[PDB]
This record gives sequence, C-alpha cells and structure tokens, in this order.
Amino acid sequence: HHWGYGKHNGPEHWHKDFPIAKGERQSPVDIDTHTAKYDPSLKPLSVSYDQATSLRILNNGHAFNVEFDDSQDKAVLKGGPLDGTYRLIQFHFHWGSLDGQGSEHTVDKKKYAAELHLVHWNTKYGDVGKAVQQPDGLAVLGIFLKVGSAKPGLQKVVDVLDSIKTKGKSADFTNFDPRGLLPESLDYWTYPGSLTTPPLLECVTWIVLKEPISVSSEQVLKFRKLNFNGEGEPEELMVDNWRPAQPLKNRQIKASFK
Ligand SMILES: NS(=O)(=O)c1ccc(C(=O)NCc2cccc(F)c2F)cc1
Ligand SMILES: [Hg+2]
Ligand SMILES: [Zn+2]
Repeated sequence: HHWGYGKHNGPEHWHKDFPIAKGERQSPVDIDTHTAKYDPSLKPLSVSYDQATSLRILNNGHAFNVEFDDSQDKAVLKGGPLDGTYRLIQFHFHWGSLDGQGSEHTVDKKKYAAELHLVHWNTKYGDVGKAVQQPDGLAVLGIFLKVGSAKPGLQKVVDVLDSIKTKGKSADFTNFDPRGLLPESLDYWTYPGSLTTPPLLECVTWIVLKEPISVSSEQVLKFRKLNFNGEGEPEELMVDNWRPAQPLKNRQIKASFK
C-alpha cells in the first residue's frame, strides 16, 4: 500500500508511484573524496541554534522526527553554499540492523551506523509547502553516526523512544538542544539533491559534514527497538530505514576543505 523499506514496498519499488525516483538529482549519493572539488569560494557554515524550540517527537512509521517551532527565525542555518536564511523544522535519523550499515550517504563506499538529518527550509518561500516546490527550498545537514563512545546529547532522545514505540505515537519533547548533536568541525561536502524518501522532491541543497559523531552501541540499540507498525499490528522492527546511494549523473560534489 503506502511506501516503506521492506521487500515489497522498498526503495526499488518507489519509482512506480514517484517517477522522480529515477530523476537527475536524486539522493543520497556516494561521496568519492578523491573527485570532490575543493571550492575556495564556499563560506563557512553558520549554525545558530541558541534559540531552538523543540516541541515534540513522533514515530511516523519510516522514522522518528523531533519537531521544532519554526514560526520565527529561532534556529537557523546560513552560510556555506546557501543563499538566504533556512529555518530548522525537524531532525530524524536513518539507521541499520547492523553497525556496518545505516547511513544513506557513503564516503568512498563506506557506510556508517546511522545518519542524522537536520531539515531546514528557505524562509523566502514563506512556508515549507512552498519551499519543497523550489530547487533551493530545503537544506539538510547530514551527520554520520559511528559506534564507539556514547553521545551525551543524544541520551534525552534515546530515553523517550519507549513512549513512541509504534506508528502514530508522539510525546512532548521540549527544551532539547540540537547543538549537542554536532561534531567539533563543520567542514563539509555539498551537492544539489533530493529528499531521500517519497515524494523524493529535488529541492535539497545537501550539506554533509566530514566528521562523524560517535554513539554507543547501547544508544544505537534503542533505535532498533522502535516499530514500523502501529499498535495492535504485527511487530516489524524499525531498522534499515535507508535508501541506497543513487547515480551522481551530471553533478559535482564540492568540498569546503582541502
Ligand atoms: N531524509 S531527508 O532529509 O531527505 C527528508 C527530509 C524531510 C522530509 C519531509 O518533510 N517529508 C514529508 C513531505 C515532504 C514534501 C511534501 C509533503 F508533502 C510531505 F509530506 C522527507 C525526507
Ligand atoms: Hg523542488
Ligand atoms: Zn533523512
């Protein structure tokens, strides 16, 4: 019926309902570090999340989103390859059933345990709905998660997963600081792409950070205990909610570092 990540409604089937799946600037892609162009004109990212107002966390089937109040320029992203101000609307993760898979983007074919996506929308468009209809409507900050030492800033997220085990569940999630999920360095790669889930709109400027953050095995394990299904339905563990790398086509991956 609806799309998913299973054998019968997974990524290989999406093109039937969303023709854009075989488009020209689809994501994710493999970042070949030896062919990525170091661009001296790329400016440093400006991540201002000091006034971020998280509101709730919900399991929407597919993944879990932490939503933010984007009624005003509270948490924004500017700089880098971006033009204008982009407001943070939500963040979510993609992870695997095993530590050796989970990320959507790969670096030199290397997959990480998971990938964090901080989704922002261009303010010049007034609302997210309009922004998705534009080639530069969204900017997603992608951060790789590697299994190692626990990330303290991620623990609040992990503790609440129990209350949103199944599809449709949500819980109040206020006062969460997104800054706790950032690596030390903001060096990044960038390329024009798309949403990695249906509708797969090609409205995204991807900003993938070079430095991954580390999370403990216990932290990643809790992600894996979530359910794709809603209460009262057969249990399907929410794992491997990632889309395989797509062809780069006529695109150039630029790097903010040499
Ligand atoms: N993993 S990712 O960062 O690429 C990604 C980010 C956001 C969304 C999203 O907001 N989807 C819902 C959505 C999007 C467009 C139009 C809609 F109607 C809608 F519901 C999907 C994928
Ligand atoms: Hg678009
Ligand atoms: Zn995502």
